[PDB]
Amino acid sequence: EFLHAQEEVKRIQSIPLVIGQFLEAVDQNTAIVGSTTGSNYYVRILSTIDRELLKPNASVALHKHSNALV
Amino acid sequence: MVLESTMVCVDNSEYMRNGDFLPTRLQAQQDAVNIVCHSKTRSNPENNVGLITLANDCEVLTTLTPDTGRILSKLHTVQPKGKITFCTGIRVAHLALKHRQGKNHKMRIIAFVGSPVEDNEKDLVKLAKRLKKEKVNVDIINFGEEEVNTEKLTAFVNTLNGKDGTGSHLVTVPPGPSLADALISSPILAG
Amino acid sequence: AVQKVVVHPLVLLSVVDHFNRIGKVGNQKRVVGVLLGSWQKKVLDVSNSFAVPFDEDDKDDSVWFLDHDYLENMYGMFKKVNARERIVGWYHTGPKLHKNDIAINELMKRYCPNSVLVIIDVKPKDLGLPTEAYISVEEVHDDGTPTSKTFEHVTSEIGAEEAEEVGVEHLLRDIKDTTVGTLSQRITNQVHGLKGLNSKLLDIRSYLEKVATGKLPINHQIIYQLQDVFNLLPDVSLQEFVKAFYLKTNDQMVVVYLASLIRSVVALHNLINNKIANRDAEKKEG
Amino acid sequence: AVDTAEQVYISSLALLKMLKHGRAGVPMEVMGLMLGEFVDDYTVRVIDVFAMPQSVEAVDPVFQAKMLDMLKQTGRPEMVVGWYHSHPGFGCWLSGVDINTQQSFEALSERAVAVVVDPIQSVKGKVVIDAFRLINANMMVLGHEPRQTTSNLGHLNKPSIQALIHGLNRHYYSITINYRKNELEQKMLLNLHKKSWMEGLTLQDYSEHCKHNESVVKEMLELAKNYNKAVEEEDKMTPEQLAIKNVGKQDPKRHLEEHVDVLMTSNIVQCLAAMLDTVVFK
Amino acid sequence: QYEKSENDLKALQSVGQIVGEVLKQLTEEKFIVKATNGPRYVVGCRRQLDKSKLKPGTRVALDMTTLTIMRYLPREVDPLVYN
Ligand SMILES: [Zn+2]
Repeated sequence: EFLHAQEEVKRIQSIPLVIGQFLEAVDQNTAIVGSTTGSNYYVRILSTIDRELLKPNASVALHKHSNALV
Repeated sequence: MVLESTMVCVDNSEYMRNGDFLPTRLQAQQDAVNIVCHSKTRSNPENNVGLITLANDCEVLTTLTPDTGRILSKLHTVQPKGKITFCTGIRVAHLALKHRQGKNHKMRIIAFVGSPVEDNEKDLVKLAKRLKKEKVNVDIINFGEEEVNTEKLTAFVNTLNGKDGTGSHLVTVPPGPSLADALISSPILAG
Repeated sequence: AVQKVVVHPLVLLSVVDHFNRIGKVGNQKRVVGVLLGSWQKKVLDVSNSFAVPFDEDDKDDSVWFLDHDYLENMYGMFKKVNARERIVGWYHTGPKLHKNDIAINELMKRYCPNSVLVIIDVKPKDLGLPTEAYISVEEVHDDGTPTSKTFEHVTSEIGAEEAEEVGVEHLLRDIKDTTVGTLSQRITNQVHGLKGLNSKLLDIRSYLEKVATGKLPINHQIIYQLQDVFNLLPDVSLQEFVKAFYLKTNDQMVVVYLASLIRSVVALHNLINNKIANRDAEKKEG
Repeated sequence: AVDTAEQVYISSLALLKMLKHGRAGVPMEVMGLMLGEFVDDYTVRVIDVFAMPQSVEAVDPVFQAKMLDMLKQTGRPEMVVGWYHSHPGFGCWLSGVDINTQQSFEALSERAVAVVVDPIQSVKGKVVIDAFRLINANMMVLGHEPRQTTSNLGHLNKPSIQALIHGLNRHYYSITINYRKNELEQKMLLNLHKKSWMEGLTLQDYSEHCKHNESVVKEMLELAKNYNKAVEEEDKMTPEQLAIKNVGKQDPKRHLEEHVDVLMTSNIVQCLAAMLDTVVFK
Repeated sequence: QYEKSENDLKALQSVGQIVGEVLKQLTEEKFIVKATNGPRYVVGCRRQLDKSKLKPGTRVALDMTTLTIMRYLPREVDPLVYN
């Protein structure tokens, strides 16, 4: 059931998200990102992402409506 | 106006390649196709026409269709070469008409047999009762040497419409391109 | 040559529905339709298929019907709706292909360069891979066959696509499945493999006893070719082959040994980790 | 005459014909007909699905009559029950014109059904399928469904927000859908990912196998190198600041189990098949 | 004149598109593009765009709503030049 759980989360992306950049994280599973839309935001993250992919403002994707690090 | 599905059995065997008819059996049976297609056309456009040969690999050149221009396109370069085959001709004309989209049409068949046949009377009675099951009344107009006085064909017909059926008929093949409008003067609707 | 084909899961269901269509006759009505595929490569792709009216008697299997009209119109519709799709061959629901089956290919080799057959099995009692396809050739023989013509086995597989995997695999939730089951799918693999071995042996011995005595043709078809199968039969236990095993098996045993070695210690960490938190939270709780 | 707790019976081919059509026409609303059978006043059943050309206004219905005809003569005749199209990446909600075909259709057949599909929001685990049923506005105050059972009320799901922002109850009513599975297709659908005995009897290779183990052991050595420093390190920092400074490039104790698992599952089967190939053979 | 009226009838229902450039191909159907006026997006072609022609730096036309690549076009027109 857990492995069925991971896959069903995948519908969130569907491609057209946004190209933004990771900036910083406050705490566990919540960080800050400055989008290429000129503005900056405070957002949550998915538990699926590996935390070794961070550091020096990586290229990231975000939801159009939600604007969450996916 | 009656609903039926005409299935013609042309003869592109070798023995059609002669001149007991005035020009040629090809033109003779071809013209008889001309009168049968116009006949069913003027009877009912809902009716449909499909043709078959009697060669080694008896061919559905035209699936059962109301249009006749396709059949006329098929009549040309018919290549009457090979050997007359009968028992598989009535068979390929037999199992074919169960593929009909319209079922109100009565399964009719006309055959142009102009080569010496080698059938058996038990074969014509088995095929005859098999044609009793579906009641496929077939009227064959023979064009050339067919058999000894069209033997095994009036027996086939009578064993088809036995016990006063009189639906199928057998024509003759000794003089020439019989005007089938004259052959069906009384049997114009049902030969 | 084509040498393999990739059939999608849509077909093999778009045939089952039509076998269900005329499936009311029950006794026998062989389902025949049109196969649609792609001129992909030497390898060939199969995507679409559709049906066509077809009947055939019991005796003298030379009386069969494929509506060329229906084929022309319906494929005209499927080209109007998909020029990317095109005719590639044909199929029939026969569990075992019939002697008549060559005349059909030989008929519709004029539409496709070779209208490859497709045998499907509605009831594959064998738990192996069903729905295998053939392509006919000529193999004129020393006997003096004017045209030794017979189909050819061609390997095939099941196609896949992003969307269809989505919809199908969402349908697979009706039953349980362990596809991520570690070191389980392998065991199942050797199981079903050995099952296929035993099935093939029982079949070939069924044929072999029949031909051996009483009534069967004793042709030179296989009789020595399968003997050459006996020719290989590697004599496993011999002199240096022992050095083949013991010089590698212990190698992999060493790696497994190390893996267990670290696995034990890693398991041992959590004992300290939880034995600390339990009593340290207890003594502070009281 | 009154509504009920209706059920949408399907055909397994219908689903695939949906998703392949919509996916192929992903950048726009793809339209098609839903063909099935009116089993009763309570449930519906769809068995056949097909679409037509569109450059959403369908072109010549000469395709229609000939299509249904040739579908009747081959197979059998059936009944048109509803229809479908795509809302690509949308809220799977009946668009303004989508409802505009609905007074057209329900006026033709009573239980005309709209079918919304999105091959975009559907992940390989689960598909986002949908279908709706127009409701009158003249009875906006009067009751529309008798609600004589929990199934289409407190037993199904919950209306989504992006489609409730359009109708949610209004101009239509949702409907439940299930899957009927023939045993014939069920059995073959059960088995489509297995192989022949060749696969279960392969011995991959010991040169690239031993090469592979020689690979993984190498970096696994380094994983132990990091693991020593990390485990002994232990800043007294509370069990969550470690969980905030571990995001970064930190990963002991994670790859360590992984490489051990893979090195296990490789060597095990690799030995086993070689075992069987000699016990069984000769 | 009725023919002209029908012409405008057909002309009514045509919606424009967004113009952008192709940054890089992430996957066979995942692409990284940028609007000419600012931010960037992840998109996909339709089925048959001949994606081989799409290269980093080319220009393409995107769907307004679905936001996907339609009709990649030649270079631009620099209005300090045509004059
Ligand atoms: Zn819509």
